[PDB]
Amino acid sequence: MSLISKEELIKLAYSIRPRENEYKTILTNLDEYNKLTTNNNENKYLQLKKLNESIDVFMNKYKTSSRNRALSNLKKDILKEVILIKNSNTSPVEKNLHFVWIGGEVSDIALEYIKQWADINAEYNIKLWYDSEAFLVNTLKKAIVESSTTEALQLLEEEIQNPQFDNMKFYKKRMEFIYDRQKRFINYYASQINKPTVPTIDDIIKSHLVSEYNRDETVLESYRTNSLRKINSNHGIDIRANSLFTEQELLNIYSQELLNRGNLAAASDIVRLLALKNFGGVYLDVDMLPGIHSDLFKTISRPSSIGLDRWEMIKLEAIMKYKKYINNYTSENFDKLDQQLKDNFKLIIESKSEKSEIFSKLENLNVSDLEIKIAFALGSVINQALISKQGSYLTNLVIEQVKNRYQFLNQHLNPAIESDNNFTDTTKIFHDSLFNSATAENSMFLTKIAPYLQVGFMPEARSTISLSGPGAYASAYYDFINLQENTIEKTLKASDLIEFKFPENNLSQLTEQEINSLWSFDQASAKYQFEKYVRDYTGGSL
Amino acid sequence: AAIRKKLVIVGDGACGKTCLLIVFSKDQFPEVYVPNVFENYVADIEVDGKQVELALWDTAGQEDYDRLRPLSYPDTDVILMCFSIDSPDSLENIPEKWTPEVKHFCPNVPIILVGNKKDLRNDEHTRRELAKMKQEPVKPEEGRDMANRIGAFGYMECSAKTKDGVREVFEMATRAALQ
Ligand SMILES: O=c1ccn([C@@H]2O[C@H](COP(=O)(O)OP(=O)(O)O[C@H]3O[C@H](CO)[C@@H](O)[C@H](O)[C@H]3O)[C@@H](O)[C@H]2O)c(=O)[nH]1
Ligand SMILES: Nc1nc2c(ncn2[C@@H]2O[C@H](COP(=O)(O)OP(=O)(O)O)[C@@H](O)[C@H]2O)c(=O)[nH]1
Ligand SMILES: [Mg+2]
Ligand SMILES: [Mn+2]
Repeated sequence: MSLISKEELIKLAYSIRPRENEYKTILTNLDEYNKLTTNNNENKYLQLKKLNESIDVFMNKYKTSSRNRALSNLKKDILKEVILIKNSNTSPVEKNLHFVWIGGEVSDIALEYIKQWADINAEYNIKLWYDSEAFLVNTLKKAIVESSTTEALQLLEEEIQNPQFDNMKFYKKRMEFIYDRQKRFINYYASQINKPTVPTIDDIIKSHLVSEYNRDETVLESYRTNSLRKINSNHGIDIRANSLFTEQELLNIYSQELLNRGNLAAASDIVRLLALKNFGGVYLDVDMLPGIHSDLFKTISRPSSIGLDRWEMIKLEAIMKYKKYINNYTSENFDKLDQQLKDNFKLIIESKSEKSEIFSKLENLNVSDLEIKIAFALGSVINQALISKQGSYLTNLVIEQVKNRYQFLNQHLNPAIESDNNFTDTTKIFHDSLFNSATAENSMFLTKIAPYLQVGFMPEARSTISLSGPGAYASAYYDFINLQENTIEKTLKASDLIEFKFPENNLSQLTEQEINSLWSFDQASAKYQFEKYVRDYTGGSL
Repeated sequence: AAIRKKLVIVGDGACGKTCLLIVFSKDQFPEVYVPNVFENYVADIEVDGKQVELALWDTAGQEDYDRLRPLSYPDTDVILMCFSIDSPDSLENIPEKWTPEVKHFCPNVPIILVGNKKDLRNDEHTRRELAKMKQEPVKPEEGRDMANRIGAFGYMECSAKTKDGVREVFEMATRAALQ
């Protein structure tokens, strides 16, 4: 079905005044929508958006118009019409499972997590996306952070021994070296990248590590070829050979995260979007596990002691302890419970003969060609699991949110970076730029992106969320619901958001690997890490 | 409909602002970890016959964000000034850092003094490791006295883990915003 007819709106919006040109446009757009016989949902949505924009133009020019009454009601209709198109006709997603591991050799833990998915869903293609030119990025990051750690320890030699030493002073001091070294690498890269014998990222990294960090070339090449071999044997697919990057702007974003910042999670954020766009299907983080059978442990009642989150962890720990589907999976929390429950579990688990009787199959995940589903945690969105049809409008919206936020970040950050000051002074200039550009529309965003340079190297630096992560997804959701673009801080109500939830029964998020982020850490981990640094620095090594 | 009101939470780092916001907004306390989700806190509440939508703004209490905190302050309707019961140092900073900053940036905005982590006042480990630094947990009279000294609208204790007093905290903040 469609909206109200052209003549119906004329009727409903009758005035003494003659028809203003904006109103003629409104009627034309509404008609064109009604007369539209296109089975393409994107075309329908775009026509609706055009209509909505025309209405807005009218209601903003003639704010006192008597037509505003009806033009407001039609707007309420248009929203209802959006959902109507989304919910009406769904098909299953392309049966692709997308994973990303970039920057080095994929570990066996990740492979085992992927193995679970692939075993349960033998009909789905597994795509482990990697960058064939960037196997040494993690090595370079490791080298930079270790050099910086030693430099900061030696600097505060006289102080780190004091038990009342603030660890933040260590991390702040180290950041200065980290930034210096990042600049040095980037300047070298920028000089090397334009040689006639067009060098790869790995070539430049190798050269830089050999020159500046006393690394062995042969060892580095060995590691690189090993990484390539290992990933190619486990569903590996190269982003550089499948043309995921058509826009230079997206490649620039990806590269700035992969090279300038050494944030592999941010690079992953870009790649997953491009993959879901070009191919479609399901994206999963390497710390995500398939959903547990919906009522496999309903015979076992949760004790009053343990909360829900931990309860679920124990479930996983139990499964891994009696099935050994994944090597070296923890049992810490599972060990801390009485044999009454412990034994009970074992019976239920070992009773089942097939893996399918423990974990859930994805089978057909029915979605609309407009939408993208996202995982939920703490009643908010998180892009660790995604479902999207190829060329979905919403995915393109998210990609647009990312480009937009990177445009604003780079515009405000580039002058400071280029000033070639130390970390503090560059931060000062960047913050000044942010401060100067502050409005009541974007202030919360500026607060979030403020420690962008510190992400990965200092605790509580989680800017990635507001650039390439969940923040962009939430804004794109709001963008879509209200037929908008480039929304910054507007958010939806829960009822409107649950519409895009990743089915709970098809995902296990409380895995051992998830609780330890690979791109950020908190202050407690920073404290523990600093104490370990001091212990190992003072004790010596053999 | 509903009345829109802005709440901003301030206080020392680690005193439990984030967990409190999450507990109130989503009725969930993170027992294990805090996932890297999109941070947005909005809550509907009915107080004194009215229905109010509270926009909860979190802040970083650390000095690193001293110069950025003020971007969150404009158009604030109510401030939750927080301290942790298990951190006397946290309470001592209320009038050293937070009161002048809140006065300078949010003139005439009511302040609710919130003493967080109520469940640690009687905790054994807490008392033990506080005795080493020759300290003891904060008494309610200590907090009440501080509310009167700073001219706060009210004082309330809560425990985000047990959800004890959380509703009362936000209800009191709402009453302060409506006044
Ligand atoms: O060296 C690395 C490190 C990370 N990754 C990728 O980035 C992921 C991030 O996973 P994780 O370390 O668990 O990040 P989270 O802490 O779980 O953060 C969540 O919120 C962030 C907001 O951007 C996202 O980027 C994450 O995808 C999202 O799951 C991994 O799955 C990989 O895909 C790599 O490819 N190479
Ligand atoms: N015992 C107890 N611990 C808490 C409570 N609220 C928070 N915590 C812990 O204190 C830490 C700091 O909490 P957070 O909300 O991040 O404080 P913030 O630094 O002000 O954002 C968290 O890791 C919590 O586990 C509480 O009510 N009781
Ligand atoms: Mg916090
Ligand atoms: Mn994760």
